[PDB]
Amino acid sequence: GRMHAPGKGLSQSALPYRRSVPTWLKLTSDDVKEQIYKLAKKGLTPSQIGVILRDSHGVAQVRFVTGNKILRILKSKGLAPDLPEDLYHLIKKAVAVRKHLERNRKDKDAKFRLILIESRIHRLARYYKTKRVLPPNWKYESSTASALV
Amino acid sequence: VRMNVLADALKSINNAEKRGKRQVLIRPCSKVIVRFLTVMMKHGYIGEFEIIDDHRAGKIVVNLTGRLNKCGVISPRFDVQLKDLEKWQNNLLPSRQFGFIVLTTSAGIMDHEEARRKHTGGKILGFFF
Amino acid sequence: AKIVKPNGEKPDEFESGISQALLELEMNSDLKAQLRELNITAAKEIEVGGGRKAIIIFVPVPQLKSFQKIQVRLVRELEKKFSGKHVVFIAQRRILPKPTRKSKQKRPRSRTLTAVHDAILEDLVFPSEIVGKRIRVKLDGSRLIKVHLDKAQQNNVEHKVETFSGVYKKLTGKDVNFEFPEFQL
Amino acid sequence: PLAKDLLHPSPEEEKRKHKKKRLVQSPNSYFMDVKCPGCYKITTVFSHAQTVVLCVGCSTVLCQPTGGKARLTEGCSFRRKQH
Amino acid sequence: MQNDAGEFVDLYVPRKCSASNRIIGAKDHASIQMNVAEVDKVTGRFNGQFKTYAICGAIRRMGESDDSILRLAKADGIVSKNF
RNA sequence: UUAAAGUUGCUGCAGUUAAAAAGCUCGUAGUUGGAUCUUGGGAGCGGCCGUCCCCUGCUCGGCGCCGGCCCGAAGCGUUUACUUUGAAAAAA
RNA sequence: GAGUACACCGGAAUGAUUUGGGCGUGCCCCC
Repeated sequence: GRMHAPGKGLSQSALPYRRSVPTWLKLTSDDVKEQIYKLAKKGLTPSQIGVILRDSHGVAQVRFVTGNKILRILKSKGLAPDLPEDLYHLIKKAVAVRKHLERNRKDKDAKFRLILIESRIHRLARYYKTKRVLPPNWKYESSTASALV
Repeated sequence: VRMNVLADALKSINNAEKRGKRQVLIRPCSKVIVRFLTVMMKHGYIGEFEIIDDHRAGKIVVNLTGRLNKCGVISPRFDVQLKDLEKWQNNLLPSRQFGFIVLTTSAGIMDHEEARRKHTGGKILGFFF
Repeated sequence: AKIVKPNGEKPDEFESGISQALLELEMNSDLKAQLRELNITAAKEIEVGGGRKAIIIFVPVPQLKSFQKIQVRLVRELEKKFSGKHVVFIAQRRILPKPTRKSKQKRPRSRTLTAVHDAILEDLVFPSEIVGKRIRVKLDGSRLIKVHLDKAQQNNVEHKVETFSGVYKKLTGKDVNFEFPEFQL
Repeated sequence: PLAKDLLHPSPEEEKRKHKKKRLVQSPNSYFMDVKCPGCYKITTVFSHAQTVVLCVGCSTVLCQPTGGKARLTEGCSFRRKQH
Repeated sequence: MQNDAGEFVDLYVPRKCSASNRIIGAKDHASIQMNVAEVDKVTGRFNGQFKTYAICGAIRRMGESDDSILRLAKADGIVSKNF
């Protein structure tokens, strides 16, 4: 089940078996990549880029119109973010919880959630360190929140 | 978390055979499972089995007729030599006339009798009778 | 011409005739608008099950995407050229031996035998796609691959099952059947 | 029970079961081709859009984000496109 | 069982369920040996020959004996294929 | 002091009520980790299968032939456990 | 050619004449 909560769940995507682009999709690869570049320049993340492309443009997912994934394409062009999106979201959530905790010191549940979130951050940062994407001297620190917005 | 697909497949097929079902599907598929089912079919214990392919992991349906008492797994994969085969098979099999023990070998995943015939050893996988 | 071979080998009369016929057809029909540099690799003739013969055409991998819009009418033109001869367009891909610890760059998964076999199977049937694969293992340990093809566009390739099976068996060595379901479309 | 046919289940049985418990994993979602009598250009949308969409041509808001499908704006025709 | 010559030392061969392929013990009173008579195709008449079935006590106890008998009669050629 | 002791349980013991699951969670060591990279044919010893060769390449020579070819080698080969083998392994 | 389901044409068919449209390929309007 969930890594921290004791709840068990089953809800995620289910890709189809047929690995072929549908015939009704007239969009090529070049224009899809152009739209991806435009959305990246607008200031979005690969989490929402696929959502927008599968909602408005009607493409199922990128991995069939092209070969490289969204993050792969962003890395190829070079405007990909320097920090992973999920780690950024976890850091932002931790900062929000700490900002809530600075004033209200009696909210024990907030302290517990902050501890759990910092644990998740450490566990993900260890994998990033061992997969050679962050410097070995990179460390998550409690006070360092303004720089890592 | 599933730590051994083979152990779960053996437990599931054992439960299905004990209840009295005619066929059962195994969610995870691996090459060693296919080899072990092939060993059973060559020894004449189960029937035709159908591997079903998807783009994530296959599924296997086995025609169990009547001939399995139980069929199980030994973990971890203990390494056994030729001189230790007799000690394992005396205290692992119900008798000496029938029953087989399979073990991985660089010459092929085979039963204990064939391993003795080809004069080789390896790592024990399980047993069936 | 159009046929290009790896080494300086003289193609047999059949391959030269096929290349010349394809050149004449593209010059005559309205396909030369997109068939100038689109060349052919090689060709073969076999004997499939029954009193018919099949034609095998090899395809360069990068330029297959340009071919993908052509097989709609090219096979019909070849059938008009030879009635009792079936023509199929299949890609030719390179296979590398498994890196045994006695025998250098990394071997990509695109060149492995499994990927090559899957590509051959999925390119042998161009009009109808693949719904699912169900391999049956005989009592003797032999396999029997069954492939489910798309129910749509079925009234033009339902008679090609025998030549598909023959070509795939001769190129690979596996017994393959073909069936059509209806529970989805 | 004891003697079923898991190789060839009836379509009713397969559609009864969950999407990830079927014999092969297949989503139950699909794409749409929504259009309105106002504008005369046709767009392509996803069933579970979960995002507000504006018709290309600034006509009106077409879909609505909900828990499951999308609340199509009244006065719109859609068809199930498939291959 | 065999020996040097090839004769049989087992003093009796036990029965075996026609459905679950499980043998029937001596002190198993729940086992049933059922006889089903066939009908000639020409007019419909009793001829004299019969077909014999056997179901172990476990199947009846769990409650799947009737389905097994139906399957056996369908396979032998008694119950209509369309059914 | 050993077997009886499946009452020290690695094979191979127990934990609701007889002895026994930390009040709960996170967590560094330690332990355990999903699927997938290799395949078939050719010839043959024979009555499907008992049995056979093939799937690491690149300066010096003798089973030899009539400048053309193999043969052996002073010189290498991703690393480990596993498995079979040989040597080295005092006597009683 | 941007509005509709419409007006000009070209490939193409049998010296000459040519068959209602929309892009959501199968259903939506016109009679």
